[PDB]
Amino acid sequence: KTKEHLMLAALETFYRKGIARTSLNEIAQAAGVTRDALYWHFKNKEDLFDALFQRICDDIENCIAGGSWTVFRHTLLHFFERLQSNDIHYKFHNILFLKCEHTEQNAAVIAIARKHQAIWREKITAVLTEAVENQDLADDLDKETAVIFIKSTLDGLIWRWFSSGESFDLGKTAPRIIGIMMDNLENHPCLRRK
Amino acid sequence: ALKTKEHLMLAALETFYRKGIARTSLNEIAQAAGVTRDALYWHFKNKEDLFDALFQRICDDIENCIGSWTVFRHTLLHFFERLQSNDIHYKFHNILFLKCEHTEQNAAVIAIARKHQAIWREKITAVLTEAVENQDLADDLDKETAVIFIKSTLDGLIWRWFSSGESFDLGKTAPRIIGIMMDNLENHPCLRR
Repeated sequence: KTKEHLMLAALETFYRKGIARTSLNEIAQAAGVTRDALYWHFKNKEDLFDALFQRICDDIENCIAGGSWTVFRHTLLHFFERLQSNDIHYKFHNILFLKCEHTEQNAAVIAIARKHQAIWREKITAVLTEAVENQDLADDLDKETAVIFIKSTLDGLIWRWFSSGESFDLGKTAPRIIGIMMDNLENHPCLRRK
Repeated sequence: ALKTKEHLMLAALETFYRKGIARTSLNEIAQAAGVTRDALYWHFKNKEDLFDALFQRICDDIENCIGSWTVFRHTLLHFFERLQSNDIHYKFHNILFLKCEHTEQNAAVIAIARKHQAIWREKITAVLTEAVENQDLADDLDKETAVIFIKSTLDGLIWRWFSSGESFDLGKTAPRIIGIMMDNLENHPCLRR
């Protein structure tokens, strides 16, 4: 896993300079290896970022591994918890929201982040579908809008926290926001596929 | 005078949109404006000045579009409507959320964005203040958490819309995100003290 030393060098350089302004060179340097050594494991700055994204998901699943709806709750609380206690999770999301501009110069990286978004949307859809089946959520729940509503809510909190310089207690705020979101998903008529 | 400042301002908005704020240079803006470096400097010394003025143009449009709780609802609906129909608003917020990295190289511009967040917090705290007094909201209301709630809700919808490459119908989506948000403010227990 000389890959991890490399992934961390990138994660560390992305955090400091932002993705667009970091080159494989500096990443190789920061990692103390050669360009060819790096290239052998990662052919791009985009693959490194891709690897980080994947590492982040792996962690989330390894942790998730009564009622799937109730476990979704903990998974969400557990996410904001480590978003603040885990360094790799803190830096990665900070980079994603605050240091990854949507310029043509970054299109490749943005395409990568785009497939991962798709991955989470699919995963949220599965949670919703299962919650319905187990009757934790109403049968006429508008799943399409629910997913958008869920991502919107969580992304909003993350953006708000990082963008304000962490000017508010995430440990106390997230639970509240999560409880309101899940209550809305269970009871609010606006989220019904009426 | 005001028309020339407006030409330079929109020229900056255009190049910020095209390649982000960090990469945009005063020369590039000047070239895009067709003016000279000195002429641009005459109205705006730096990028943070163009950006700050861009912020004001936006804050002026929301305000010069004017129960306090009902107006507030209308202000939010209007806001998302023009994020779709108004070119200045579409790009400014797109730049704010997707092309304004928080690096040491943009510290000055972020500083500006931060003073504007502070006022928005202010505007909203006052809206919440009349609401409780006019009984549109409970005395029980946790104003501090409420403001964060309001900002994170709106910011998520915006980021979500821009990030997804506008993959969903903002006109259909925003009225409901706002509707749910307002119901929460009024009735949810987790927003109380």
